[PDB]
Amino acid sequence: QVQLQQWGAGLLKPSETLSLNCAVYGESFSGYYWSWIRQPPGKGLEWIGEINHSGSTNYNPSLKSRVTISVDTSKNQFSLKLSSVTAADAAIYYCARGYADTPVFRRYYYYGMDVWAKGTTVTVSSASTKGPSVFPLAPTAALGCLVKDYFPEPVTVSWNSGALTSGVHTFPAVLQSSGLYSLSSVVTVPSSSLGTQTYICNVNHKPSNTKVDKRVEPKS
Amino acid sequence: ADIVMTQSPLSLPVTLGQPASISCRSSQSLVHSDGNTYLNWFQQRPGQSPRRLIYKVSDRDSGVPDRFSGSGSGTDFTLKISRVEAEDVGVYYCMQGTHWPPYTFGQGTKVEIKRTVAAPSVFIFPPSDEQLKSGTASVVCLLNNFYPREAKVQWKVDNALQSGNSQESVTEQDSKDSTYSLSSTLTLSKADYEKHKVYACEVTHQGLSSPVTKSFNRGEC
Repeated sequence: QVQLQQWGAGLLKPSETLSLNCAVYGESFSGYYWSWIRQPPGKGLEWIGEINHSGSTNYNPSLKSRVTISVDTSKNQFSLKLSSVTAADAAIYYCARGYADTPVFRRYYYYGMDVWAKGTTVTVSSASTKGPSVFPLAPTAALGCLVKDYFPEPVTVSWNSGALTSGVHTFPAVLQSSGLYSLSSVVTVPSSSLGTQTYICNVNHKPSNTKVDKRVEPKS
Repeated sequence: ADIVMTQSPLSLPVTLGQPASISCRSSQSLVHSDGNTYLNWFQQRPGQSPRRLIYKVSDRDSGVPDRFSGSGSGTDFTLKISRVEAEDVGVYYCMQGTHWPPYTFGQGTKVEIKRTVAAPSVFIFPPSDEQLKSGTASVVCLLNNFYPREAKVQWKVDNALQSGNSQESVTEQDSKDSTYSLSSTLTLSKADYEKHKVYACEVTHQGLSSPVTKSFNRGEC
């Protein structure tokens, strides 16, 4: 069974060149095309291009001017470069084994986008790393924590150091116009316990070494 | 020009143990000159890569459960699940490999669990004093554990309808109760925030006979 291993930098800034690579293990490097495909946030799949061991290529016409796909047969590896990136290029990128590269094998052999690597999430932004601010959402009652203005993903949120899990909803981050992310984590709790139970959200943002515990209680 | 692949429906509520089917239509014939019809079906889960399930219309990939089957011809195709299991939720794509470059995909069909209608519990949260003294106000409206997913949230500030200044986020369907939750965030400058009194979040949902409203008055509790 063909396995694919994928690596490359997923965080970059506008105008820079995206550079991803994949390595093939488990079967021959010959006989099929090796391809790149992407998936923009909350949208479908877009085939980018392909190459085979002999270096013949096919490219998506909408991207041909900015895409270069290359191969290195001695290591059984192939690569993608996408220049002048912009926000529109933001997506999860996958390398994948395509179709057989000759007509007779293409007609009878099962190959065709049947093996996929793990995806690399690509973000294209001018933003610099910034830890989040954590604000309370004061109070079946509901309460939570607003985790605002951080970069890049991800943050993690727990409640009472993991001891509270039931009824927790931690929402997907939205990317704000400032280019920074924001999210809320909420939990529903019995109103009768509000005065005798302590609720703390634990917020971690690794790139900025941010570790915040914010206690959330009723106001005045 | 690209071959346009059109899937329907966009979202399919399914019932465990019952059949499901989804449609894929191409803008022109997928019959290749070599006689094959290169139409593939994929399943994708959140956080995971696409997994090919069916190829050349009806060939089933190795290790793929036989409750999946593919059929159709020319420009009209169908993926069928004979008896839906919980792990079959996710997004399904079709893909044509007859005309290239480029290969092209459908825009996906979301498969989710059907359940009885459930109205959202609605909560509104005023900005914190901490946030306010930093020059910005975030007002948050929460819709908790509702179904179906469709819901409308409108912000009214002193009865003036807002638009362009809020953002929503929605959780994945709950694995245990099959509901969704939703948060809507209204963002205002501290200045604009203090120019008004009544902050209200109005929720429309199938489970609510009439729109439910939650509000607060700035500076009062």
